[PDB]
Amino acid sequence: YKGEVLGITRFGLSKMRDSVLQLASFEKTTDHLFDAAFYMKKDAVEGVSECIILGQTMSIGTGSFKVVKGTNISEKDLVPKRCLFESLSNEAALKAN
Amino acid sequence: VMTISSLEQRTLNPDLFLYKELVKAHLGERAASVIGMLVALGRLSVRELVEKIDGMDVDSVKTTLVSLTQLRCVKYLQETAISGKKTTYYYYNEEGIHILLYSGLIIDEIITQMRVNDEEEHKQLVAEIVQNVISLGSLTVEDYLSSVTSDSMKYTISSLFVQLCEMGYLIQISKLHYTPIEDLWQFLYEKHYKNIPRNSPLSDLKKRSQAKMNAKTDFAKIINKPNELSQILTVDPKTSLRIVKPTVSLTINLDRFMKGRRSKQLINLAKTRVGSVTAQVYKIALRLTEQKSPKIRDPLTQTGLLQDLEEAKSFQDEAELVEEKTPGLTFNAIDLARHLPSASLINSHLKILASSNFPFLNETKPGVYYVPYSKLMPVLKSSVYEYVIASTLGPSAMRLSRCIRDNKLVSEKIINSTALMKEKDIRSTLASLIRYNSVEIQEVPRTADRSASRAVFLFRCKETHSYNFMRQNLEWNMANLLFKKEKLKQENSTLLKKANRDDLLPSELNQLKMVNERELNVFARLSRLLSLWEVFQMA
Amino acid sequence: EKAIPKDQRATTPYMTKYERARILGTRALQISMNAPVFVDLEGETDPLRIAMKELAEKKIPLVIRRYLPDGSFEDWSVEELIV
Amino acid sequence: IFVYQNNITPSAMKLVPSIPPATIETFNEAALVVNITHHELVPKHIRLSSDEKRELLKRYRLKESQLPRIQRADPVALYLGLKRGEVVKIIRKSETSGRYASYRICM
Amino acid sequence: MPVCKNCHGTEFERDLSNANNDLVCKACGVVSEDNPIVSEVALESREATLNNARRKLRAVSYALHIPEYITDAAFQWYKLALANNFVQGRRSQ
Amino acid sequence: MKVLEERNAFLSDYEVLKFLTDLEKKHLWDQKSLAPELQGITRNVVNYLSINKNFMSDESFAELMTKLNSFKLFKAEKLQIVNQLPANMVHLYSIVEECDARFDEKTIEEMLEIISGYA
Amino acid sequence: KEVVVSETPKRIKGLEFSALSAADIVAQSEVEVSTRDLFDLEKDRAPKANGALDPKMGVSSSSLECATCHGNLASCHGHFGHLKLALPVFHIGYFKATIQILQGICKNCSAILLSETDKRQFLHELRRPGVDNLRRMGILKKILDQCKKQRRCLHCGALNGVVKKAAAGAGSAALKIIHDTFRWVGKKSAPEKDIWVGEWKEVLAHNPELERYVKRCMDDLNPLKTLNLFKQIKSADCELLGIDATVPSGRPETYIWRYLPAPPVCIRPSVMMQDSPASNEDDLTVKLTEIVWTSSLIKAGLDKGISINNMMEHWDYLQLTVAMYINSDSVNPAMLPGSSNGGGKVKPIRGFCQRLKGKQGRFRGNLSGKRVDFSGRTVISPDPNLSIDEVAVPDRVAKVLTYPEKVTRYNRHKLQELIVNGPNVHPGANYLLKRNEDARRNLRYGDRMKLAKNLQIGDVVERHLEDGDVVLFNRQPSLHRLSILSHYAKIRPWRTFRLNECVCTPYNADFDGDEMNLHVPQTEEARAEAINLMGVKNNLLTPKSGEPIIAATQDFITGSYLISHKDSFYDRATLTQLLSMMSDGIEHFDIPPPAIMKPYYLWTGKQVFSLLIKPNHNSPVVINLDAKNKVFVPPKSKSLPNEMSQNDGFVIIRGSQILSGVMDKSVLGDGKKHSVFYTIL
Amino acid sequence: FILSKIADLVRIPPDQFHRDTISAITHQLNNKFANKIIPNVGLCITIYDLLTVEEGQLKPGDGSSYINVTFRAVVFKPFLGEIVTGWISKCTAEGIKVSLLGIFDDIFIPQNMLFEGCYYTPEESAWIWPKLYFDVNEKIRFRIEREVFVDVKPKSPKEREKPPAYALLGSCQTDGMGLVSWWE
Amino acid sequence: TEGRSRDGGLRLGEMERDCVIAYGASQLLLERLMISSDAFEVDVCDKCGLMGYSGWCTTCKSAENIIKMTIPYAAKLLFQELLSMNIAPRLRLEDIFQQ
Ligand SMILES: [Zn+2]
Ligand SMILES: [Zn+2]
Ligand SMILES: [Zn+2]
Ligand SMILES: [Zn+2]
Repeated sequence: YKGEVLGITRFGLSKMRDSVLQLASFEKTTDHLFDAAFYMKKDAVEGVSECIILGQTMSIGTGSFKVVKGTNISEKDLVPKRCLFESLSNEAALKAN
Repeated sequence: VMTISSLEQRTLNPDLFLYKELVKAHLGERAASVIGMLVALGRLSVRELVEKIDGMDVDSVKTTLVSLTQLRCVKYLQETAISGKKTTYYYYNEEGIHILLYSGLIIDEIITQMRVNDEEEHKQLVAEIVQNVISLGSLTVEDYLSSVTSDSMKYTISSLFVQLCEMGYLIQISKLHYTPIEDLWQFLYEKHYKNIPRNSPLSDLKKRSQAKMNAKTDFAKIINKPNELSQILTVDPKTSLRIVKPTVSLTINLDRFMKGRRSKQLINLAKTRVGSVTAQVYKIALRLTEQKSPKIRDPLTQTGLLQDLEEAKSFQDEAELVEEKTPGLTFNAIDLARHLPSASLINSHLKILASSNFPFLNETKPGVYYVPYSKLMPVLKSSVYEYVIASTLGPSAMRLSRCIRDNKLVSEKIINSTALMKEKDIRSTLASLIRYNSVEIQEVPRTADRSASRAVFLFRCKETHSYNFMRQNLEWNMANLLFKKEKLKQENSTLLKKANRDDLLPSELNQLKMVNERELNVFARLSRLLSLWEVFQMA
Repeated sequence: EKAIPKDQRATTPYMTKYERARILGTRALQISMNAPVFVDLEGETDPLRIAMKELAEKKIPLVIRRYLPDGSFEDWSVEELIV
Repeated sequence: IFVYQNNITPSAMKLVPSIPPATIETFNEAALVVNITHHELVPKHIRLSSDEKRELLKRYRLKESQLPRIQRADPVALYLGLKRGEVVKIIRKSETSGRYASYRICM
Repeated sequence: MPVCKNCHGTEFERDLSNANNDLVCKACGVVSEDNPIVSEVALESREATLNNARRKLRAVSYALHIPEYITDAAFQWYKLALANNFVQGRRSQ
Repeated sequence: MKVLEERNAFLSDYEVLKFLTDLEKKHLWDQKSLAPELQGITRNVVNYLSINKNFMSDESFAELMTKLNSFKLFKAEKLQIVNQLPANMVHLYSIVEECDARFDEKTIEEMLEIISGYA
Repeated sequence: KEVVVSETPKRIKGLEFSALSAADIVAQSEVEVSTRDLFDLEKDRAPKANGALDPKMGVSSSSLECATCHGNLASCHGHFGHLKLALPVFHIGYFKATIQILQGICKNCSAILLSETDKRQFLHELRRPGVDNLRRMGILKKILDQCKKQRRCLHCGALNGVVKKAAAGAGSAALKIIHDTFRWVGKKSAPEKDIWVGEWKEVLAHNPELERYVKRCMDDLNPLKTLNLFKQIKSADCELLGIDATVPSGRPETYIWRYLPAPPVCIRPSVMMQDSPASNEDDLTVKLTEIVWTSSLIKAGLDKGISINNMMEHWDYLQLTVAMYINSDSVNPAMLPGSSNGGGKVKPIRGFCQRLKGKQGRFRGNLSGKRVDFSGRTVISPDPNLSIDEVAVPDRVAKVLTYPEKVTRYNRHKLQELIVNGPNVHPGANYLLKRNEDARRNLRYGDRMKLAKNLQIGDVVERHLEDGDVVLFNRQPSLHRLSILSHYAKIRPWRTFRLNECVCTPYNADFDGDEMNLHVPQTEEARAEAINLMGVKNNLLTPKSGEPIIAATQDFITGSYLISHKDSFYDRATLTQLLSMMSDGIEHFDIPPPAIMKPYYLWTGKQVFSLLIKPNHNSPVVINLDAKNKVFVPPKSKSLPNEMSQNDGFVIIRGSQILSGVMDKSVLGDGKKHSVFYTIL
Repeated sequence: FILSKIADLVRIPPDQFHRDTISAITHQLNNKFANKIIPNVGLCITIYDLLTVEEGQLKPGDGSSYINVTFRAVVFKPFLGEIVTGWISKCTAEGIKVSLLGIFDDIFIPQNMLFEGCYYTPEESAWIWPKLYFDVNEKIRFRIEREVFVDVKPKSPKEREKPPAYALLGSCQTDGMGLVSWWE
Repeated sequence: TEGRSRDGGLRLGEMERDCVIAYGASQLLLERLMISSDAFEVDVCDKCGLMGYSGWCTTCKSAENIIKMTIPYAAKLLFQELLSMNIAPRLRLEDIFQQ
């Protein structure tokens, strides 16, 4: 996936995969935690192993798409309304300026 | 807890902590971050700014930047990109607001030329001259005098006229002037490697040193270019006397300010070791030589390139004879009637030179009266520390550290042998001294690999660390004091708005002297601390 | 990063099978919160089994939003989509 | 472009790539014997034009990076002698589905 | 000590029956808590002579084969005896 | 939550009160229906907005702009005249710039007769 | 009044991992820990005023409140403290990092010792957008190592050398670090070494028992020395050293301890006092509560008395104690423990980096591996007349196995009743939760009845386990993609879990001791999820082979092989009762013409099995099929169709009527693609 | 009084799906706003209009829909210097707390521009002038100048009033001020 | 709690868990590993994301910028466990809605 045969075993698993949570979820937890925090990795919240820790809704799978309902209403009634409070009193200051 | 000291506002911010408040204490506003972020991360690009600061893009970016330019608060570099066009990356001027950070002390630099008119409107004149200068920083007698009334004798309204030159005062900013030094050396490192007429491809030394020679001697006339330029100094129009060149704007001359205050120190330290007669003699003698001595300026080249453990001395040697001989022509041989308050026979009275002995001066042309110079200022610098810790912390720390000077990496028995009092105190003073820098530590493995209590504990000077910690001092009030100045603004900020435009209430009357003489305490308290800081920041 | 015109649809018009998943489950929890059902409901109950009965009739008034990896969005209504 | 014979001194590598506008290509003589491209295993790689690349990104609406890569100085890549950010369309012919292709970039 | 938010019954009954192991009062039917959260699995002249004092104490104690528990009585007494300075003036035995 | 525009359209009450008599007429229409908590504002809405007009009209709003565009009232008193200070005497000049001095007599007087058209 | 209050539902974007500043630590903490250990024993058992355990820092058992946030074990999440620590003490978690952060900086003026263009070169390499993680690290190495070859710093003018991580890894005193002047190149003129021999010259002279006898020590950097040395790192490089700076955390200073934050009390749970007066302690609090000890030692020591020599071992011993505090690493190299020692070498002094590390260590098995409520466990037993896509869940667990329900509309006329039974009998519920969300209502008190007469629409009742509900089901050692399979749950008597044997092969359950893991979900969308996705019928094929894992085994195979067998026959009766017993009732049927005629009448197995596929007219299962089963004897090569063979032959079927051959695994036995069921599905 | 363009999201529970969309929208809008006071603008009167209804995006955890629109609603911030009806209310002497019935009590006009000739007498009179006192509940023309918005919600665990969120101030700068029959 | 006897709870191991991912069930994880597992709401602060309690962000003391959200209590546990040790996995947040 990146440049070469690598990965699997922890030592190659630092390749692209950027999520410090799961990199600790496998092997060499500690030095990934610290050594991470030192280098101040900006990280991201993405993978399964990621998103179950923080416990929010999974990215892929069932959650691979948002669900939406339509309001099903016409913009005809979205038109504004007034008696034009502004417009009638406009022309007072329009003189001598 | 409970914020009363507020270590936040303090403890965790080295160095730039001063700067970002200074500019803040100056501007803040839009202008705050750009210097802060700059000195923080270093080299920075216009486009590169707003991807960090969120600083009102390409306006306050441009605005604050040209602001600093006008006031020369930045170091400024542009070059073509490697593909083409042109790119501009930016640094921060010297210590920048360092200029502002003296100000009133730079106002004191006038007190040298306070002479020739004492306590005159001329004083107030040159005053508004200088601060108007320093607010903008680059002006012309064409621009200034232009703004000034044209109905007050030209050679007087602006009375400082020929006196514009002197030693300090102003020099036109040109090119390199606020251009970053460290690189512009490398810019000169071109044209020598870059101009090699395909001579021989061997021993880059012949390529280097020669280029270095060029790089050296070319750089000389480079920095000697601002040192003096006649077209300013020389101009004498018709029916007139010699004037500056009114045309180009000139800018505050920081060198003779350095040499001046450093002088003032020497007045104090020498004044400590000698008598006010011999002292004031030394004082008035230095008034001439402080003209010629770089004294902080020599680094320059040292800054910006790796030394070489030999070639480092190949720089040092240049500092050995430099002022001593050729500027020695400008230096003390026979000087005549400096001031006098003494009277009657002035000659052997002037032989009071020889009263100079230790630990400085007292080297002359074996039968003319002369003080060593370019050798003087350097080994002078090494001595300057001395007193710096006594009521700083404790009397006893002196003698031990002083002893720690002469001996080196000994130990406590040989201390307590040499030293006195009691281990009860000896540890305290030492331990309370080790709590920061000074002694450092030395230890060696004793009948083990390395173990906790077996080995021996030794002590060392390392003024490298010492002379380089007194910045922690900078981090104290020069850090803080500026805040409680600023923090006290928002106290009266409402009144500050009103009270400033008034010329009312009893507490107002009270808090006038409170906040104001309070400002005396802070500002004066600062300059107090500054006179101490005048050293370890530079030499 | 906005709505794609209905005229152009790059997608498979069939179900996702996680379509069936979230469409059903969502519609169910809606039923559990007492929302009006769109179908004749036989003598039985519970949200899930009657929701199944709804998608049999394809009466769900919902649209699966779909994220292309570039953030180019997407829209499919149930009634648009085919089993 | 020139090849070594049997020794590749690191002094030659200290500055290998002098001239920026041109470039260099290095190999060992013994190293190059039968062309890797024509061997068997390496299927055919196709260098693709800049406009072709940007067009490919128009297709999949992909920003840069985020692609299978090729480590610079890959011998096969060296056989084609790529440069930075250059993309190859590699045609794998394997009997599973059949002949088809994918892409890689030179990192 | 705790009282219901509604019925305000002063007595709570714990239900271990179904292995919810909850707590609710016969006055309401509104539980007190969910899943009671449970657990599982220096040098001073006085203190040192308390070390030695336990050493002597226990040793010579069950030299008689006296019950271990009873020894801790005297251990307090001995400690109590330390308070009034009755201990120092004479032999330890 | 988020505000696109705070100072947007300066709006006094003309039929706005009657508009709340509309949505009110739409929802539950007060206690006059005898012949959601929302009524809390409704009483407060109709509270003052009703009395000073007595101690109303529609087309008067159109009659509002007719001679009133002629003055320097800006929008401030120009809108304020609709309700407060029944355009009389010192009331009307107590606010806006130069309703006296520069332009005074006919300008302050027409306010008295024009307000008699509505209030 | 009534200030407008808004909320937004949120979610995480990434995590920034930095270190706290000095101040930010205490900026969090409520109290100084300080004091001493003792748990201030008077008036009480560890009333623990101030000290390590503090009631305002947190709570331990359920008695008292947290002061800071009262509401005790229920509502208080704990709070952090702040340990003032005499002298700067080093830090092990950054140790191997700290050797690097110091590695590229001189000991003299302490400036980043690579410089000029090349500095900017690396810089401009990094900030390019396309630069990434592996590039972050690898590059930071390519810049890091580039420092070592520099012998001399720049505007300091002084040289330096490499630091080796002194001694080995025994960790005892090993955390001390050493570099030195190096590369004498024979004898050279080095003002460092020049002075150096001009230095020892006097102390050599004074104590000549020692110097050359123990020599070649180089020199260290003390954690006190190095805190200084860090502070004059000037802004700038930062990310060059690998640390991103923009006035938040605090440049490379923090990474050595100054104020150790007290771990919040809940994460320092005081173990049950477990009767008597002596409460079972908790470890880390013992550790730091000694760290206070040695702390105030070196704070009152070094303040007036003691000595430089009696000093350090307390202090180095301290950094061994905090390093020991956050990790195991160096364990007890005959170093012995402190106050409350023992010294028969109690093994597991370790409390911490462990508790986060392996196996039962949280961050795998106690967090990603959470042991989850609402479940059940039992042994198994076969139930063939139970349909596939169920599990028989015994009533006795259904009584305690509950499901959350939000009553609505259609629900009442069931749910209003389902209460009247109560928790005792099965078709009932126990817990009730009203629309007013007070706490919850457990069937204990009494009532119901007039209670159920209330029942707001928005209410909540927790049902028991009713007929044909949603369930998901497991076996202990997760093999592959069939680990969990939902079921419509049907309740039956006795006590055990009972599934349909044909689904054993995914679980490879031998019955016997096998103990399954029974789950019920709670939230709705998860139900329709599991059943209508993860469910049996949908997963009826196992993915890897693209094959129908679930099918008949053993009996059902061999049983088929008997009814399928050619030598069999059946009459009007026998076939009738069979076709009955095949689907217990419930179905109309049709009888194909009898396999034979005027010599009576009969039907063969091939037919009666044919109806098993297509029992009726209205049966939408028109099938053709053919294949080899196993135990196939090829005919004479003359006969071209292998359909006619010595033993049976190709199973072959057309229009869902068996033509020839016994079935026997093969077609119905998984194990292949060509299949009865796989063709069907 | 006036109008403002503001945006927000509303959670629509499933129930109201039977009811009109936009109407139930408005319903929950006033349920959220109505009388409620909105900081650094001035109090919301009620919804005026509504616009940009968009297809609602729900969350997985719930299933009850969410719709973020914007709209222009009626707020109350007339202008600084002004004269308006109201009356003294709970008060002592210096300054008076003027109010209109049912709206809010926060209007308090201190006394600076209020006529220097005055006298207070702890009994029905705030200040009497050379022209006299004034009455509670009375229609009273008074001037306002400033309103200052405050959060004042530093909820502390140790803490367990001062709600001057939208509060108006002024004085009596001319005649007819504080009592309407002085003018008129 | 642990196993049989004392009282119940059953073991979703990692190797056991991930079997659900092959079916890719979003919510089944949540209800299973979250809503029925450790039901908790952390309160945090957008500015300098950190985990307060009730209405405070503590170290930055505001009692305003807090957002309430639900998280596995094992998560916050792991945090404080970290932030006990010097480290900062500051949680920055953002809306679910408006894209
Ligand atoms: Zn109760
Ligand atoms: Zn608390
Ligand atoms: Zn250096
Ligand atoms: Zn915060």
